[PDB]
Amino acid sequence: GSGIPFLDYKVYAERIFFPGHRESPLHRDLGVPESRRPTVEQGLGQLSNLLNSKLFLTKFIHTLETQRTFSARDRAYVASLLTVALHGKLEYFTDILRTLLSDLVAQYVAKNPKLMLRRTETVVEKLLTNWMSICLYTFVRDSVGEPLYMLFRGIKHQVDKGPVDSVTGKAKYTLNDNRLLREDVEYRPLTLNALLAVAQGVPVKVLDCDTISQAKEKMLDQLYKGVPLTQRPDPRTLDVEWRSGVAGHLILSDEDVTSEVQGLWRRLNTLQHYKVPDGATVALVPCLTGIRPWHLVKPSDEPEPPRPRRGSLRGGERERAKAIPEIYLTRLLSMKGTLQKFVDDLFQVILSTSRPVPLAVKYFFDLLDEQAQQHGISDQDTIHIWKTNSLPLRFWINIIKNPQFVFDVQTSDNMDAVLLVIAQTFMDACTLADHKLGRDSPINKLLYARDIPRYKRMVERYYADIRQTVPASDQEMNSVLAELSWNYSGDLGARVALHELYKYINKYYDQIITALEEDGTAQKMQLGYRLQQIAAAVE
Amino acid sequence: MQAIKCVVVGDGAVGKTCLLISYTTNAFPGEYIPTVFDNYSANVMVDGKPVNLGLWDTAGQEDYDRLRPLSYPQTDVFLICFSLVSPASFENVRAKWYPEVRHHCPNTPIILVGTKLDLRDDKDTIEKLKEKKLTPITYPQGLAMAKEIGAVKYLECSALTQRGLKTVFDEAIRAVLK
Ligand SMILES: Nc1nc2c(ncn2[C@@H]2O[C@H](COP(=O)(O)OP(=O)(O)NP(=O)(O)O)[C@@H](O)[C@H]2O)c(=O)[nH]1
Ligand SMILES: [Mg+2]
Repeated sequence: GSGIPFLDYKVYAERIFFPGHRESPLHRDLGVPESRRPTVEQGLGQLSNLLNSKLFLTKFIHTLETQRTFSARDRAYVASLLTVALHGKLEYFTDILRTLLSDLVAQYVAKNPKLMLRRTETVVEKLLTNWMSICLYTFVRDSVGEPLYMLFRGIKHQVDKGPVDSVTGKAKYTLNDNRLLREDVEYRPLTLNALLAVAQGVPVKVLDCDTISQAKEKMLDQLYKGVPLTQRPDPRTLDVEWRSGVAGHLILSDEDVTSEVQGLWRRLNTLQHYKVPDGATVALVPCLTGIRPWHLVKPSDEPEPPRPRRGSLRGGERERAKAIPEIYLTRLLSMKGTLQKFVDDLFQVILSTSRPVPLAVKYFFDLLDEQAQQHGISDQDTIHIWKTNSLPLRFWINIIKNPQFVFDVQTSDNMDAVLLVIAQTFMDACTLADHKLGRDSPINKLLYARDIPRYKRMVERYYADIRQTVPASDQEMNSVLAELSWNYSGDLGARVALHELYKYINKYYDQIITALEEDGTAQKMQLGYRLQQIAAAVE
Repeated sequence: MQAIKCVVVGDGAVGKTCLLISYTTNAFPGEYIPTVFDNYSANVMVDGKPVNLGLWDTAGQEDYDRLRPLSYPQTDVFLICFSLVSPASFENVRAKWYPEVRHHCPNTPIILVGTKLDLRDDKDTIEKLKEKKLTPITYPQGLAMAKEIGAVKYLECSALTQRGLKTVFDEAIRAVLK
């Protein structure tokens, strides 16, 4: 098994910095004419130098976060814009993070400190996610990528061993009770002799119940084994060509003249439909150009919602949540057992203490211990949550939920469903809440009931063993941060990031100007006049 | 150059595969293996014009009925084959082959081909049919079927001897031209 499709730092960062964009918003043309091009670029250049002022930047973020119009979406976006702009100055970026974290600790000490860093609704929260991502890229590439890819390929291999409905998405092998194919459909495995006419034959293990598209997907995974998704061609551009005897010439598809149509239903064409036998030569050739569809089980569209009773409380548990029948639970528990080796390996690597712990993890956990100490927080559970809502529930969980942040792969609805159960188990391992179990309890808790206590002990010993080792100084950390800045060549969209940052300055100009004029040190530094010069240069 | 698509349809073991091998390689196969969807190619001159004739062999088995219409799109000429000795294959033209071809291609010409011409006059073949109470298909019997199915031309040929075989594919190209 040679070839792990790791994303290049640029793609890794862009996907993590802008999760709700599909494509980085920083990769576009300014939209400013060539006449205003020298004057605007000079103004943006002066803004980059103004961002290096700690007093300015801190007052800039604080002013924005006090505004009603500046939403959570804005807060996360602005944090990513500052990350790209200050990627070359990671030592300074961390100093800004530290300052903003101290402001956050102070706020939460006077309210409930167990609620700190729970979500991503502030600038400092998103900055921490980006900070962790930057430092941990090598760690993910060097140590966490191997078990994570093993789990991904592991699920893909096991799910492929049984039927999957192309329409509903229901599979024979899954971890979610809602995605389980309750009816056991008639299926037989077939080993196809695959050819790539874009040549030598490659054996591909498929099932007679697979649709032409499902067969094509399984074919491409073997014909492009150690090939990333970007290098792989589009499936719509390729046709499935079945060939027998001396010359075949027959094109198979999901919908054609051969399709089974009875009433308002249309069955999708399978390999069993065309009567394709085991050992049949199937090639991939390029494409040269009402009635409801179904595949294995007909979709059950029920007009289920009735009008509720007056006094009735309904509840999303106890009555609606019927205990999973042993027949279906055994099928889910069998699936859990198959992926156990991969799950255990992944959680062991993430929470490894005998293996070297990244300095970023050590340093930030030492900072959280120091922040709790300065504010008199002795409650260990509060400190546990703080560390949990920095790094496992901020970084790790998202990487498990979505492998597309780290790898260049495609993810099916059932693949996402299985990974979610695994990710929820990882969340329960870091959570301090004790669950008794029973009936309406979540699927992940029922499946990983025998493993969660051991995982909880792994997280407990992870924070403890990190604490016992010599504290990490700023001098020790900013050395790694300096080399992290030098290691990356550039072209992340810093020029466009400065333009997008000015749009927020233009939006809240009068508000920012007051913060820069109310402060005595800011008046002596002339930060207000500096911001005016940039505002005049752009417009 | 003008390429012509040709699809050969008919009942199980009538002689479709044999008819195509005997015309392309000029040799009879002998060994019986039921074909699924074989393809053959031969360049033949008809009326002083070059033609790259594309031959498509189909399965005669009712089990392979599902995959059969995939050969039908963009076809120039059809060849409905029936055994001259087997009267069941002749009856299957009206009941199975003719309505199937017209359902997918209603404007494509059809030529009725009477396979196994050498076995029609053979003494040993008639004795086997006499005991089964069946009579071989004569020329006016087959011609009446070709008129009923709206076929452009009716030809009788034998793959083993090559009699009429060269004319079958020659008249096939002629139907496309007009
Ligand atoms: N004497 C004689 N025998 C023939 C002739 N044509 C076919 N046969 C014999 O009859 C059998 C059928 O041959 P075949 O071409 O495979 O018929 P087919 O219709 O293509 N089979 P399928 O329907 O499964 O595609 C073979 O045993 C063959 O040797 C013929 O013209 N003369
Ligand atoms: Mg045949």
